[PDB]
Amino acid sequence: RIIVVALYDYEAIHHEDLSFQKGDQMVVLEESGEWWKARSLATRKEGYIPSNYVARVDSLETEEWFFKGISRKDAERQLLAPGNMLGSFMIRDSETTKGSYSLSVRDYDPRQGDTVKHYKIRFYISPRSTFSTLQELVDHYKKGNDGLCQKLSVPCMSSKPQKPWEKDAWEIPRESLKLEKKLGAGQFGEVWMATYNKHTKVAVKTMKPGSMSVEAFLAEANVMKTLQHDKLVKLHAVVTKEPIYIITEFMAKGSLLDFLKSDEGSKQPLPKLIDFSAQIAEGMAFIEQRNYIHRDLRAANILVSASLVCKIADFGLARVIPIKWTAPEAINFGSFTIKSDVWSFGILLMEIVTYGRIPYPGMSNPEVIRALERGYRMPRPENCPEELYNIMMRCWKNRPEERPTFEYIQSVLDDFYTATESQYEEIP
Ligand SMILES: COc1cc(-c2nn(C3CCN(C4CCOCC4)CC3)c3ncnc(N)c23)ccc1NC(=O)c1cc2ccccc2n1C
Ligand SMILES: [Ca+2]
Ligand SMILES: [Ca+2]
Repeated sequence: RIIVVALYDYEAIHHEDLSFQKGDQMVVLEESGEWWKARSLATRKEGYIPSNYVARVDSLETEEWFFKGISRKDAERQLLAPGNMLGSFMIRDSETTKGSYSLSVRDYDPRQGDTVKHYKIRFYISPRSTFSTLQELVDHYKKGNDGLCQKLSVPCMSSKPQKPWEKDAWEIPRESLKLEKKLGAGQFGEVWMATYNKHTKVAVKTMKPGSMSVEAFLAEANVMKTLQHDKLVKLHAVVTKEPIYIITEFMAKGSLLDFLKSDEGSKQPLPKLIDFSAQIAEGMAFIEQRNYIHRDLRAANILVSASLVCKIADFGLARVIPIKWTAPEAINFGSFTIKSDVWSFGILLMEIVTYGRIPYPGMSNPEVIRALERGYRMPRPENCPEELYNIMMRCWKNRPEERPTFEYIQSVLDDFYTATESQYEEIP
């Protein structure tokens, strides 16, 4: 008899899912992935619940201040998000000391402004004050800072997680959709804001029948669906009948290119723009570690959510179906590799730092190609640190093997303002 408890309120929207309130307990009947069959102890109804909305009873996940499976950089991002203040905090799984926990606290440094400090929890942080439960640790630090940079106030604001997609609804009838608004149109099809079965806002890409094969196209979509990651747009479903429709999550702020050029985008200071680049590097490191290639990396194929999370779009599409973002080897010989993506990434970094200015402004494709062969590279723009420019330059090496890895770029971008020795605080 396995009893789970609700972390968030949920409102049913399908045929057989269950509504529940935060605090409601349920008995688990089947653990079938994204959706579990359960019986609500409150309503006595049997049905499907999102497995990410619940936790085992008495689990640390049930605590308002506990955040499971979250990295150091993820914790900084969640803590600096709108809704928090001095002393906002989380306990989380330690990223580097497997099996242990870490404490992250919102602080303010006179020079840098809002920062997040990290403390290893050993429970105790400092030998002087020992605690039996994590709850006890937390309770102490809320009334006076016993050597912490800032005393604990309220736990980090938790967002309600995205509903998983309907169960066993990877291939859907066209009838399930209403395409309400055309957002974009081009060579290979259109993108539409849409609703799936009344309840869910989605984005739909429509494909023009092409050189492509209907069956060959679906095999790629079918693999891409399995290559899931927090920094890759979520693939939800496909309509298999021509013309093929691809259904993804809807990204409220559209593309990064349009976002950067908007009034809101032009208000993002440099540290924010570096954080975007670091999110994109993290998606490309995942693609690199899996041994794939994107092949069409630029700001037009990055999407931004309402909370300013950046995600890579069209991973998969360019492998099925812009010379200013392309490495010279790939232009010259069609050698697309992860190294030619690293080149494109350098260009995208410059796009980000110049708020979506076109690369090589006032030069044509032919001029760019001839210039590059000469050793020309775009110069450092005005609001760009020297060290960010040196990253770009490493991305733009003529020899692809001399270009950094995404794993390495990601690590440099994530901690761009933080000395290594300083990732964790030290209290004797
Ligand atoms: C529904 O599928 C997609 C949708 C989008 C998408 N584009 N836009 C907007 C962004 C800016 N434009 C501009 C045009 C010029 O004017 C200014 C606006 C308007 C649209 C969005 N806005 C919100 N949410 C979205 N999801 C999108 C991008 C890629 C895919 N598809 C894939 O990622 C994909 C296809 C695919 C095929 C095969 C295998 C895998 C595959 N994948 C992962
Ligand atoms: Ca595109
Ligand atoms: Ca340290």
